[PDB]
Amino acid sequence: MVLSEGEWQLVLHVWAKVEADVAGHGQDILIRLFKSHPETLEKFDRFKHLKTEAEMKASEDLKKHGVTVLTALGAILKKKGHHEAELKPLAQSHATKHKIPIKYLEFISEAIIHVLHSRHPGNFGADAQGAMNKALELWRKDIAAKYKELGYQG
Ligand code: HEM
Repeated sequence: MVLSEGEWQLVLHVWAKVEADVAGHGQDILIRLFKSHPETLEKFDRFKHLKTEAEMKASEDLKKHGVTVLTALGAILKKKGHHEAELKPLAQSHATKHKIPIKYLEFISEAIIHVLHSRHPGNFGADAQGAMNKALELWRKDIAAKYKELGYQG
């Protein structure tokens, strides 16, 4: 799979809006992930004690991590598919240290799409959402291939 330049433009256009408030978007996305698929929170020993959305919103540490997550993803998206170097450390830690199955990367992709759809309707219409999904599917495809090379393919 390969995105067209037009599709990358739709992806980077909405991401530029996300970048106006990376911490806010990171919070919304991680919270949406934990609420929609609670089992994913169990993978974070650092955050699994958080019981409610209120506690999650109040956690400065979770906000910091959300910034770290979206900044790493933004760097990958900005490579427009040429993300082999960026994917290596991410795939290694998530496959070997954190043990995050592809299914959970699908769940966070769903959360990212939900939050962008909610916050940026004008810049996240059907075509833009389709382009973002394509970019995230490409990332997941390549991450899954790297997982397999690393001995996890989970
Ligand atoms: C858009 C997808 C994601 C990105 C870009 C991402 C990025 C990162 C980054 C940059 C770090 C810090 C450095 C590292 O350990 O590699 C990290 C740590 C971690 N990630 Fe992810 N991650 C993603 C999805 C997930 C998901 C879905 C889970 C769990 C279901 C997960 C669980 C973890 C855990 C447990 C850590 C360590 C947290 C800590 O204790 O500090 N990640 N992630």
